[PDB]
Amino acid sequence: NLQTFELPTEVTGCAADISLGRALIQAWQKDGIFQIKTDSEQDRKTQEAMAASKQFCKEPLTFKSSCVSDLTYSGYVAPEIFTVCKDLSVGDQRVKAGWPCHGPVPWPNNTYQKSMKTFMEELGLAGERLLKLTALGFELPINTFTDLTRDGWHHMRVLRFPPQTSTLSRGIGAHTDYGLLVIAAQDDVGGLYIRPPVEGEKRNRNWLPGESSAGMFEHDEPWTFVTPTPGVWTVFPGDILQFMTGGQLLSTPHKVKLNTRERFACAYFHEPNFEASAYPLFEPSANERIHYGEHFTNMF
Ligand code: NI
Repeated sequence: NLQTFELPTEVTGCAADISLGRALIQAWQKDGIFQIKTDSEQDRKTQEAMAASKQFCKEPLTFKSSCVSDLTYSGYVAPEIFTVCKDLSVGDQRVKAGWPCHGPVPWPNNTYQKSMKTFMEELGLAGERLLKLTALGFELPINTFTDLTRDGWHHMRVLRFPPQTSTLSRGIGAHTDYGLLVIAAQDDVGGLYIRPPVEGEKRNRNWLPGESSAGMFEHDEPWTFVTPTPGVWTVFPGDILQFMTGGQLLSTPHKVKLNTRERFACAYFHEPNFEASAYPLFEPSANERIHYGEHFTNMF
């Protein structure tokens, strides 16, 4: 199986947290992913969001397509995805000033708004502790990553996957997410596969042109099946972790396969500020940076 840890309530940076930080990096560098055990109030929010996600998907398509905005990438698309970005009314200057991807979220209904908003503030805390723990394992100052994520561009991909309807069973091709770290959630259906770090396997750097990671290693072994187990969130690093860590963490490649049954899932992104420039940690004299504002607009 894959390891299962329980984060503290607050990461103060003590001997126990730093040990957990080492336990995290190790699990990432061996298995490419691990699980964090949710409590009762974390599993309640996770299921209530999946609940609001399940009712929305069975609504008529003619309604779902209305949940779109020409100001944000938020809203519905046809798997059928509902992305939730930072919710900024047209009263917010960033939306007025015409900042790209800034604007309100076309929620289907307010009970979908509340259930998804409360889920996503909890994932933001688990991500902040994970970002504090990662720095402690690399012997970095505990606030190294969390300094970038103040009012960070956290967003989500509320996912539903159809059952296998043709003789093709592809739901999503091999890819690596483009953020700092991803926090996935999932029901009992199952269908998520990830690729661990393979020794000596060249990994393209997806934040650079001409070095895309998409579709790569898709048909080549191995691909760890991420089992549906009760009350856990799986955590794996994104492209911006790999860039900052200088490859000492690999952006976990993942792909989805369609099951016999309907599959609902989640995909939270704990990201830097939209005005934040990620930097390589172990090469200070290197002038390469990723500005998440243009990065997010580009990958979408
Ligand atoms: Ni992904």
